[PDB]
Amino acid sequence: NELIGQTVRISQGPYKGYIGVVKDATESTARVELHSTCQTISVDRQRLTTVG
Amino acid sequence: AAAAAFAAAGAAAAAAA
Amino acid sequence: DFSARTVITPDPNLSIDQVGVPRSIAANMTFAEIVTPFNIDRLQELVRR
Amino acid sequence: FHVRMDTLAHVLYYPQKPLVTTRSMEYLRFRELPAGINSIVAIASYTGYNQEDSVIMNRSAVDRGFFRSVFYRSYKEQESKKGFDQEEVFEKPTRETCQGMRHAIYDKLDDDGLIAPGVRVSGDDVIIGKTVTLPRYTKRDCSTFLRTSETGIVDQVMVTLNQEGYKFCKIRVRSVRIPQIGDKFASRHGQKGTCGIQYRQEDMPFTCEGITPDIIINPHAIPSRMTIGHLIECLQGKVSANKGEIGDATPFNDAVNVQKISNLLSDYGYHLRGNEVLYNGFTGRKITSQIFIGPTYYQRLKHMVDDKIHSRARGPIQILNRQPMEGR
Amino acid sequence: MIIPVRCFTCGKIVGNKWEAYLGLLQAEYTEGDALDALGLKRYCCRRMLLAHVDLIEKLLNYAPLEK
Amino acid sequence: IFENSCLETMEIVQQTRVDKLTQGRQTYDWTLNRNQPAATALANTIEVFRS
Amino acid sequence: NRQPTLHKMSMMGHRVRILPWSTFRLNLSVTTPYNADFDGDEMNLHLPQSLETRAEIQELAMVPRMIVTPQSNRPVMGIVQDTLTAVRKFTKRDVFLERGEVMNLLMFLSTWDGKVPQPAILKPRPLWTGKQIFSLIIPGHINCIRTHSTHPDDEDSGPYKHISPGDTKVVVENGELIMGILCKKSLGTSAGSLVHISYLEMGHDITRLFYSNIQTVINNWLLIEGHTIGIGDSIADSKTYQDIQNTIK
Amino acid sequence: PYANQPTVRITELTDENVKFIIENTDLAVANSIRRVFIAEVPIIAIDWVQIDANSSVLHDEFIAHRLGLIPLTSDDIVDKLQYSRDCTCEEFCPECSVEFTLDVRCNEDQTRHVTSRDLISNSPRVIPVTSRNEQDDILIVKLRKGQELRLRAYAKKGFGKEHAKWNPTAGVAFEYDPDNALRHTVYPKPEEWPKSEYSELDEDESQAPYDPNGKPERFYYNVESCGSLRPETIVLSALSGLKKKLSDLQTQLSHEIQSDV
Amino acid sequence: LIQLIVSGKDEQSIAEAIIVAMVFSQEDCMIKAVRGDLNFVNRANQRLNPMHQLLRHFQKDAKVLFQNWGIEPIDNVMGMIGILPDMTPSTEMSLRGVRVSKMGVDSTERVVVSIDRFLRVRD
Amino acid sequence: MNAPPAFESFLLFEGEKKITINKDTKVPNACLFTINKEDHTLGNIIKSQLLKDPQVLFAGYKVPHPLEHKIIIRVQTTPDYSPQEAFTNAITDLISELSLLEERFRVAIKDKQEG
Amino acid sequence: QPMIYICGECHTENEIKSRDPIRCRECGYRIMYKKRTKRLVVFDAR
RNA sequence: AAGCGAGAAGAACCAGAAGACCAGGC
Ligand SMILES: [Mg+2]
Ligand SMILES: [Zn+2]
Ligand SMILES: [Zn+2]
Ligand SMILES: [Zn+2]
Repeated sequence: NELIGQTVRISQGPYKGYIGVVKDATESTARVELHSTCQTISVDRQRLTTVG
Repeated sequence: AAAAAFAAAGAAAAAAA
Repeated sequence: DFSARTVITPDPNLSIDQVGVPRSIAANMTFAEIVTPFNIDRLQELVRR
Repeated sequence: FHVRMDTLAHVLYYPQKPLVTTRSMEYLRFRELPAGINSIVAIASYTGYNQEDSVIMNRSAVDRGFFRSVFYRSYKEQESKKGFDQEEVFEKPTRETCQGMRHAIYDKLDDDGLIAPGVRVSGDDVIIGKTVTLPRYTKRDCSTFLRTSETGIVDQVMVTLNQEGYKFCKIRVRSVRIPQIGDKFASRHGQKGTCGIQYRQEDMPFTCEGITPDIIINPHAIPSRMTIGHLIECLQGKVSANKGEIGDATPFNDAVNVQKISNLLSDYGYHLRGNEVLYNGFTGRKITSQIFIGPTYYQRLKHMVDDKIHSRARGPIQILNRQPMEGR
Repeated sequence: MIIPVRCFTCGKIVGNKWEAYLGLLQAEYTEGDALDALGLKRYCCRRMLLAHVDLIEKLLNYAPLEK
Repeated sequence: IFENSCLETMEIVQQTRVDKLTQGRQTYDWTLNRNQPAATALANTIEVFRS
Repeated sequence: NRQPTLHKMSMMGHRVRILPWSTFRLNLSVTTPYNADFDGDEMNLHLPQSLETRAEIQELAMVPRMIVTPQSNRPVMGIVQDTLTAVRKFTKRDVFLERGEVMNLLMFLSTWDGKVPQPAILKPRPLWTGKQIFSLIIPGHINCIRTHSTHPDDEDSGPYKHISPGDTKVVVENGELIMGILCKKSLGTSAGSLVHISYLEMGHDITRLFYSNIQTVINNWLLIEGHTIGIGDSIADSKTYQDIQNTIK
Repeated sequence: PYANQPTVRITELTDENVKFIIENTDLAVANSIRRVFIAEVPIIAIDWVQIDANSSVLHDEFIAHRLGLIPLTSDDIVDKLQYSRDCTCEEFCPECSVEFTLDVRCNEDQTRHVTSRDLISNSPRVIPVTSRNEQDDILIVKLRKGQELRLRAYAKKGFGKEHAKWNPTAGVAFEYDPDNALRHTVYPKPEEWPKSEYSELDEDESQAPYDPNGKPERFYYNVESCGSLRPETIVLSALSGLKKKLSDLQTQLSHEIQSDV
Repeated sequence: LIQLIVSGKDEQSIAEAIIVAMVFSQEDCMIKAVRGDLNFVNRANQRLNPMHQLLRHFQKDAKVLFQNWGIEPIDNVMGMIGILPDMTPSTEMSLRGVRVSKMGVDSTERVVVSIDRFLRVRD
Repeated sequence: MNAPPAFESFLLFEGEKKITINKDTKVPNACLFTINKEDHTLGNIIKSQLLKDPQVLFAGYKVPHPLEHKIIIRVQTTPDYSPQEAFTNAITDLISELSLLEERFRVAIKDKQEG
Repeated sequence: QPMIYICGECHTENEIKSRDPIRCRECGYRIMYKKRTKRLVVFDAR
């Protein structure tokens, strides 16, 4: 997929502001690898905002 | 059987995707 | 297969017959549930999930 | 430790020298490289989440860096030119030329084949892109991935030449480990235990003044084990913290006993036996039994739960017998 | 390593007290008088200042990676 | 009002063809310095542009 | 399971209750069969992959079915540590609970009919006793007689045998704690204890309920009362010090 | 069948702490007030950091955590600012966050002490407490000749329940019934215990006589502020926060009753 | 909208029924869910029927309406699986007060009535 | 690795009823108020304020588990009263208490600042 | 393509291409370190 | 009830050591 591997910024919801990398992407829910914590989370793709 | 007497408006919905 | 291991921890808020399993172990382990008209909906939602 | 590229290294954020010190530590240099933190420990039964040799930690203290540590892991690899038939080389693998590329993404690597410091890496991610020429064609991927379920950040990367003059890289990954449920902590008296639960400062009990215990240990761990040194340490520690000195806990010293320590503690407006009136943090009501509380030097042990948790469901198997593998 | 910012127990700021504490020790104060002069009354804050080992000053003796 | 109108104009601009300019009458034809039917002037301008 | 698997009770069936942190959280009474302490112990977990195996575990190896052991025809698990000490101090004669405290402890009674008992003391203030609340904890109408650890042998021979001055001679009648201070002799793995009689007269499910109730209610009351240990408990009067010194001399 | 009529008496008020007494109130209310003083009073604390360069001996997570624990002036602005989660903006804006920046390089031979004085904020109302014009500046990191530290932080509005950095108190000395009249504690040797500062008894006495008709009243408090909020503003914000929590709960309750009504 | 139980044959019919019920409820979130260019007066400035205008607008697009309506916890209600805003069936969560029944529940009867002097019709 | 986010303690995950009312069948005029994302801060005050109500026969609260962030309040009243009405009056009274305490604290602060 | 490295002895930034022996052009030191990544490094101060 | 210009889809799309030894928790 095109989104996998890019660095995304969670722009809405409780995780707003967290930078991460998309490990697996889907039409609806992407999997973000959070840079600030040691964990991977499932977040809706409308909340994401691509960085660069 | 089940029938609509008079259906106004355009109908359908773009939410289904 | 279908085994796990980790440190144990007290939990007075559990019955004697209960065990508190973390979500990582619970996600990594699976149980082959047969599909039936009674659980077809739940199992479909879990597959779509 | 920043210069050493060790395979396994644990560094505590805020080491402290023990308030209750023996006169031999000055020669062990324990004051210069301490291995623990003085914790305001309260020996009490709170919500029974510390029973059977377990402890309750203060979530707010952990939020302030109490016993927080960092785990450094060094991965080493080198390019061997063992023969003209096949040669290894560090280079960013590509799907059209490399054969055995795992489904993990190789974008975190640089064109040199080595990841850069400051990069976030999770389990099964690739950190050294190495390819070996074959006799999807003419080259197989033999890259070095992270150990499974590590989830660290690349601390530094070093490149040099080994004895044979081939390229050699070392990658030190860093993972910040916050003390959580399951981590082992131990005093200097064998009173070891795992963190049963973490309560916030608002939920922990407190003295007449705003002092909540950083740790709560179960009183049942004292009688059978007979670690009276632990209680005397907590008392000498309360006296040292209130007096502004370092308690002398040299083993055989008649100049320091429990009665002298109690008198010194009674001079600072505390119960001579270290007990103190505590208030239930959930209801604010006083606790009928005056709890014993004071500073005790605790240590965090390398045995964390994140390095021990394991699960399996139809994973890889051995070759001779088609049975599951051995080890996390 | 470096003096913590808050006291782990109560939360009182202690990060700005390390230099003053050292200046008092060099000013011939006792550790107790110094901790009182700094306004550290709870023995938890006194623990923070009295049990600290400033290792950062020794880590700064090693040359950096970049000049 | 401005936002919705702008989006509607956006879609019109996307889906509007050159043939729309054929409507209208007595359009000045710069190539001939005289008024010509809109379609004729459009055709002359297109031919000149192509050349 | 926990290794070494010595006896059949070292690996019993449990129901999974997903909880957030990365440890296997166990109830405290089920720690005696495994011989497991929480000082860094690790325990394995095997998930049955079939309805047949699931039914076998649910009908043969469940912890309630594993309460009493055939090795010594007595319970293998029982109340421990904080719970045991707190029940010991909670069933004392001088334990009196206020309306609000009683209400909270009742809130921690799964097997509660929602009916508040008449307080032992009506005037001047309504007060319930620890043995009253524990009477509610006791399931069914089990009848048991035990003796406290501090019971003197000459009491049963002399007067007051049926009205113990020290609140010894644990007596439970009609599933109510008439008198007596509960201890390891009454709530331990010893045969004939309240736990054992509960397992015999009532179902394994009832006994599991009685375990959970004891732990929850007692732990909350203990949260109120408190328990600790320190120098004060290890210090004896100068008189005793002198006596010991003379004895050693 | 209705509420009580509590009173208040402040016995000491300074820029560091506030010592007061609440009378004619229930112990549950006083304990909840203390818990709000500790965990549910919103303040401004750095909660987002972007390290553009860090050559110091302390890793990025260490610098981030240390900046997070630096208290920021939140006296009157915290009521204006909203939560980043509730703000409908992009990453940040002045309505939901306060930008900070740090750029230090040790060019001299002496060790450079990166302190809270180096945190430059975009809003003059939110500045480090040590920076509000006594107390010295908090030390973030020491730098050696040739080392550099450059970052860009953002402060957010939060409370203690989220992280200890959002706890505005440095100790809440809550006490009640100094003389053990209610006997909520049972001193095995009452003569061995010291007297509370709020105690009113002769030195020959150890504790007041038992009061069967007694109820916990006259709760004493000593709220020491960390610097973010004024000691009295902590109390006002706590009472207002608890009243807002109860009001929202009442709204949800009414919506649930009318769900079935 | 206290409760709604739909039995549409296909997802499109279910969506139509849900939207019609949503508009018929006249709920504030329904009204506030209007987005884009919706005019309640024609080119002659004659007042249109607001209910019909809302029906037309939401039938044109209902993503916003479903997003802003709310989700309610749902248990394992036999033969009443919940529906989510994305139109996929769900068991644990559903639109507030909306359930989908597979029993094909399916009134026409003409009941004789008595009408009084003031045109009040009573059965 | 499994650490729940800190915001889980107060923030509702999604489509979560802040408060749920379940009629208790064991005894009449009794109910269970299951409040999500709350703790002893409100459970204790609500319990106390309900105990102050003479028409309330039972008023208690519990936290089923510290890791979970839910709370259960059981309320039983006399037949002429109702548990929902009791819970509503208890909250109204707590609100009045906080309003009055805040006003008197502002007054005390002003009096102390002046002299 | 440039792959700028840092030296362990003099800390001189020298460009080194693949298949090139590791050696500091300024002092001959053989131990090199990679430079900090250019990616976005963000940490919640928690 | 509303009602003021047109649409539809060429091509084709993963990896095993193994053994020994040492330290360590339980
Ligand atoms: Mg053990
Ligand atoms: Zn402190
Ligand atoms: Zn904003
Ligand atoms: Zn060099």
